[PDB]
Amino acid sequence: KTRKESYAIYVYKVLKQVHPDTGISSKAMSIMNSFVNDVFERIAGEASRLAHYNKRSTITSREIQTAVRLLLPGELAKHAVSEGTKAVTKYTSAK
Amino acid sequence: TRKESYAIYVYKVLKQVHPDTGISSKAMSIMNSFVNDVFERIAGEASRLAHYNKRSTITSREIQTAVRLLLPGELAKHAVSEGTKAVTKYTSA
Amino acid sequence: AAAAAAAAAAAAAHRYRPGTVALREIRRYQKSTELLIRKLPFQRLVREIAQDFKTDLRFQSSAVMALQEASEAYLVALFEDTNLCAIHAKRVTIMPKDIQLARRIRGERA
Amino acid sequence: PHRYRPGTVALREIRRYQKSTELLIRKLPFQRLVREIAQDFKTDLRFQSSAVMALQEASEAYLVALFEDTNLCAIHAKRVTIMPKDIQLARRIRGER
Amino acid sequence: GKGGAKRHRKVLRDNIQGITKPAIRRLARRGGVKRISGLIYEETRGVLKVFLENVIRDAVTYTEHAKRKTVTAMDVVYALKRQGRTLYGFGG
Amino acid sequence: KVLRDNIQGITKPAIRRLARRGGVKRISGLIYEETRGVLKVFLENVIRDAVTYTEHAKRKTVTAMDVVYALKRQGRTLYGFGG
Amino acid sequence: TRSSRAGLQFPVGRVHRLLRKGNYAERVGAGAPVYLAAVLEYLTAEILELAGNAARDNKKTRIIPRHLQLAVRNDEELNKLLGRVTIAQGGVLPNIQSVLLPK
Amino acid sequence: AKTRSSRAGLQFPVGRVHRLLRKGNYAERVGAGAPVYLAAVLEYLTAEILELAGNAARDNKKTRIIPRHLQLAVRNDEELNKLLGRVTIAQGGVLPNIQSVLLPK
Amino acid sequence: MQIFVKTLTGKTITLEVEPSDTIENVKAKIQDKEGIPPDQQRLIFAGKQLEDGRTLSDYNIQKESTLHLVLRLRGG
Amino acid sequence: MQIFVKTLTGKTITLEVEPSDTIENVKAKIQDKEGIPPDQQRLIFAGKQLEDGRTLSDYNIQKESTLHLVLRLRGG
DNA sequence: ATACGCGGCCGCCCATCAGAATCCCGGTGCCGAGGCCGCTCAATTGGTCGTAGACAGCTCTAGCACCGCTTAAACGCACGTACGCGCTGTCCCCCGCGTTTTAACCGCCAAGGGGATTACTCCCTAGTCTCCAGGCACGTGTCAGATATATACATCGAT
DNA sequence: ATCGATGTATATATCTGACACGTGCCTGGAGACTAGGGAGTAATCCCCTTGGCGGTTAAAACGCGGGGGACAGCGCGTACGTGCGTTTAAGCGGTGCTAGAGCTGTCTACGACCAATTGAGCGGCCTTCGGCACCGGGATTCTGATGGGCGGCCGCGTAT
Repeated sequence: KTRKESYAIYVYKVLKQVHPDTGISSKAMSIMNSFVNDVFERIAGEASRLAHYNKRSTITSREIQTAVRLLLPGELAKHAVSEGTKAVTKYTSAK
Repeated sequence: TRKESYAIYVYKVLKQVHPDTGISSKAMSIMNSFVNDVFERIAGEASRLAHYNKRSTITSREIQTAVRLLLPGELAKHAVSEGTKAVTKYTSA
Repeated sequence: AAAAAAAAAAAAAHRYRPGTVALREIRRYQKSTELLIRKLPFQRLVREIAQDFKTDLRFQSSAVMALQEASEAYLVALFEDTNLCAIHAKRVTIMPKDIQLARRIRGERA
Repeated sequence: PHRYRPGTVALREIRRYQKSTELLIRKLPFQRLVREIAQDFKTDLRFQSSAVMALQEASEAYLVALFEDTNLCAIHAKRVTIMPKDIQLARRIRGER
Repeated sequence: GKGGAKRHRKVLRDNIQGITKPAIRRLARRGGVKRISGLIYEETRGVLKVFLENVIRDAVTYTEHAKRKTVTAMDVVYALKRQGRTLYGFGG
Repeated sequence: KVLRDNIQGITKPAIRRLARRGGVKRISGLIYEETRGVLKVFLENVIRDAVTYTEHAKRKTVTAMDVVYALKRQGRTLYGFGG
Repeated sequence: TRSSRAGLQFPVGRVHRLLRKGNYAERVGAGAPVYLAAVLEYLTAEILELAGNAARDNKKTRIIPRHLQLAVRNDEELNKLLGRVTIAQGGVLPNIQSVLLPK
Repeated sequence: AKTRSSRAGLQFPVGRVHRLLRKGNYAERVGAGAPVYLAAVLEYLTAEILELAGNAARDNKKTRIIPRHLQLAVRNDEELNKLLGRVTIAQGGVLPNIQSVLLPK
Repeated sequence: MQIFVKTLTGKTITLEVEPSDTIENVKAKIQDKEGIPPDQQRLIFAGKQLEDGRTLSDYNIQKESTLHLVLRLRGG
Repeated sequence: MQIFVKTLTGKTITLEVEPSDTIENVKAKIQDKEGIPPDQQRLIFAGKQLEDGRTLSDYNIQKESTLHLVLRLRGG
């Protein structure tokens, strides 16, 4: 049949996590995937840009790390890094 | 080690059109910058479109529309023309 | 000794009448979220110009729906500043120019 | 004895100053200021003298543009002198902030 | 001064005469100004026209770079994206 | 020594000249102070963008090159000094 | 397996693929797919709930478009991040300008 | 002819621009007359801009061309500065233009 | 003053021009007579291509000179 | 009025707060007597974990209410 | 002829039976999480060769910092004229509202254009080889423009 | 009504240091060969957009008049630009140093590539309990025709 994949499974549990027996319209659901896919290119594209400025050829986590910092304002940014840094840190701990 | 410039290509065409005339060293640099930016917005444009309908190729038409949109009218249309003629020029040869 | 009372508002309540609706409609319009402009004249307006730039045109149901959304939203936004400008001026009246400045400084207007 | 009628000098320069390219901001103070904040993220870092200019140009022009928007709005009101709000008004409408 | 097999057909869906004036004021109050000038609202449609063309200009172009007869709504989105008025809700 | 008494460096006249460049005719006392605040806002954000790459690059002596890309990010591209 | 080992709610083995197929740099750093899933989940969660608050503010069981922007438009931060990204069936905050008072 | 540029009759570098289209990651396959087309295009644009730049230099009593000469050249033409409207200029300088009403009676 | 242009067929047309008139103005006049756009015209006299932005006086073109109209030599 | 919280220890604590006042504001006053962060403390009423920026009227709080308390886990 | 009797009517409080009306116990309609499902097509598992890239090494650029004579720019300070701006007052351009007429909207019924998938081969490119001249560093000088200094007119305002 | 003082343009030659040149070497450009999968084209089908149609039924669409906001007049106030004098600090090009950029050379970690196996994910389909607002049965309270006994009808009526 057709494809047209989306992030619907990811957005839904997140909302469950923050009000479990709280609801949503089928119109705000796409707004959400539209919103995510939009932020996706915003961050990953910028990573691509720096990589081939100061003369290197792969994109790691550090770059995102840097990228994120100047893409967003002071207070959210730090918490965001923190969360980000740990999630991965744990990831490696396992293996 | 090998500083690149598009100064060489400007250098001829300058003379071709205003031979009693010259370029500032920074004015040329400005032009070097300009072309590349100009090279990238288009190239960027080109790439997005390729991807949109999954096109593992930037053909000679993908660029053409790209320019058409990117550019304000009077300038855009002349450039469209020079473009095809060139293909015209080159393939048989 | 029976004295039917004027307790209910009717059309004499709600303070007086001066500038009475002025702010009223505003509020009701805000709570709502329906299209400000009709969805039938707009539909042809596009079909009609779209022909001038190309022939044999077709349209997705939504495509217009979407434009309506864009446009409406586009104007409101405009007016929203216009209003400010208007206020700046000692006025509560949007004016033919009030429109221009707004645009001029945003930059589409020269 | 003679003193120019008000508004006779200011325009004259406007233009003189409009024709030319040369920067208006000072080389030393600018630099110090740039150093002041940069330290406040990380302390004691260096920049090529030009790198400083690169920065100097991008903002000098930037103001002059805003002042231009401020002026129209001063005009729109039947006024004559760029007031404060106009700048802010301008800032709010551009919706940069 | 004759009946003369007279038939009357004039055009008021698409054309700007046809469209509804309240449809605008409806729009004007959401912003919440107290007063509407006659002069003004005429200009406003004026601009609408200016905004509307450029988009379709592009729309048309993307419909046509792909050799398609049916104009996609996505096609409009990118258009909006190019001017920096991109619409969430649509066509990821 | 942490640089301070900086904000003033941009004295009365220099802010004013910009404005003439702008095509303003005259100017109230109050806004010399207002603009300095913004100027600062603008520098902060750009330098904020710039500095990170420089750190990213394992270096201190932050380049003109960063000044610019950092400007390209905020959306103030510059023709003149770069690459 | 990805969510597990990583410990996130987002798909770590999905954004890795697109980042390599988008064609960003030559190869891809091992850092990113994982890190990139993480912040994304973090943002995902930051809106849902304020949207929740907004629906409860005016007392509603289900959240809908109207809510989402109400949530974001009012918030100082999110609002700037999505400053010029404009929004489906959204309408607007109540706003009454000062000198437009009914005295 | 050996040099490609010449087979397409041009000053712009055919092959240098081809490689730049492969070192920029823009895509998996590079087209064959794209490169040329593109080279030639810019060629025009340069010219287009560089054609009046010189004329501006003629205007002000010089045989050379300093950057402002590029700046005025771009601002006046509507189809020129329109595209570059997002371009700000190494020491660009300013068009003399004084608003209507502050000029004096 | 008049100049002449020998068109592709060999047919000569007369244009009324000044020596300070630009090559594009003359190409616009040829567009006005022949329906050939300025961009497809090359104006030749005796081993110089006349260039856009330059004047008739830049090439010392004076009274009752004949210019040769050619289209665009395409490698085929 | 009176607001009641049931702790994990089980011990019942009685403190008096205006109903107009927001829950978050009231928590701060109860976190100065016990010297314990409001963050750390988790409260549930009638199968709903307490929500920040929710007024007591919107929570239909009653005098002598019974609210379950949960201690918090962050692993790291 | 002359006086007594009364007769159903009538206001009275005082008795009978069903109708209306609130609380005690209520069902219905609409939305939104669970759960089932099942072929399957996109990620994961276990794994070598090599190449970017970090790193260890180095020197020789360029980013600071200082020093002192000169001087262009910044300051502080004092005056007044011509601007902001609040007051004031009418005339007329919008609102609000009463009715008359238009066109929006929903529902129905039609037909084929065009969009998406599938199946196949051959045109077009990167990727790989060999060889060479265009293009740069290397070297060097002039000529385009920048400064200082003489020379006359404009021009806005004071009288 | 003529005049002066200033500011701006413009004249002069002239010296200098950056733009242009020529040379010469080497890495980036051209040509030659192949293989394979990208991308077109050529074939079918059925979904989607356009259209027409009636019919109400609320809105569009008007006007008129007068109220209320816009704009023109007026008038006081004071604050900023234009210029002067003193003082304060950048800018100017000079030196001197070493720190950090840039080069450079081998190792190696980590990603791309090829292989095979299974379950996370989407549409499509399907589920029951809980809350909004309409609603159901029984005892109980207030209205309506009934009815003899005590009083009053003054007006027809029979008896001596």
